[PDB]
Amino acid sequence: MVNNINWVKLPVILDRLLRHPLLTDLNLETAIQYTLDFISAMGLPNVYVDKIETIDIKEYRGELPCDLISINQVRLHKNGIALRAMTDNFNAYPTHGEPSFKTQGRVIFTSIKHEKVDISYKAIMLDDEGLPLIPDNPIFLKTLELYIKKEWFTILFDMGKISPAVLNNTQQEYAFKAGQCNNEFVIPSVSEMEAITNMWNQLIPRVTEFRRGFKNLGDKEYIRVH
Amino acid sequence: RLNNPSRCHFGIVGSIYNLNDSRPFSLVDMMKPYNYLYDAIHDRLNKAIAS
Repeated sequence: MVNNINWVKLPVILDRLLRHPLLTDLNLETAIQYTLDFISAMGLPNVYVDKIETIDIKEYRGELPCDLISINQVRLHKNGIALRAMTDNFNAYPTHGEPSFKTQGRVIFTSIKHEKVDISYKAIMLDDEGLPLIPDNPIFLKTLELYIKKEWFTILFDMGKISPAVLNNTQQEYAFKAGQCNNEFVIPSVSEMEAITNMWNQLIPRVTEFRRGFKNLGDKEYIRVH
Repeated sequence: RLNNPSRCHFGIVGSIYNLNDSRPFSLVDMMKPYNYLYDAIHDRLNKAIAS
């Protein structure tokens, strides 16, 4: 992402929607739900807050933080060696290796019995209220506004209170801005294309960046003169 | 030596295979760049064979 994510409260999206006199029955409560549907459906990893927590595994199980949304990596605390993924069907089960993890709910399922693990994860940024906080990006803000205008107009079109030409314009305009908003958040900055440059140009290919926290991923590869 | 009393040495005889008072640019030294590059390209070959 080229621009920085400056945070603003959710009611800044309601100044923009209630400029439209057909969207004047909108609420904070409706703006809360349609934001989280929009934040999810875009899947932009720049909208989330990166956190790291150390949890302790009791017997192939550990309790996961409350704010966790997606795990970046799980690693061991004493080694720093990262855990990949549990493909075993019979993991902590005895009959009569490379460590792994698996997460379903608020429980993580590891391959190690009694160990502390660091979990680097993503959460949602909150307010003084326990409410979501959105980027002030006028591309993000415009297409979140067009998201809610397209969900409200879809209800109104089912009711028969909106022209099919009106909904077709809103469905088209949200469809353009959703790609512009995707490209706004995905396309790297100059400082991220340098780390992409160093990963791409490697005379001796570095193929074990998952073992670290992808720390040396964008590091530059140097060759001695001889 | 028959005429110089100060001219002597030890048993140690040898030579540097150098050029004009410099440090020797050996045969391995001039082939070591291309051996290091052979090791890098055959690394890409082995990961392409594997995948």
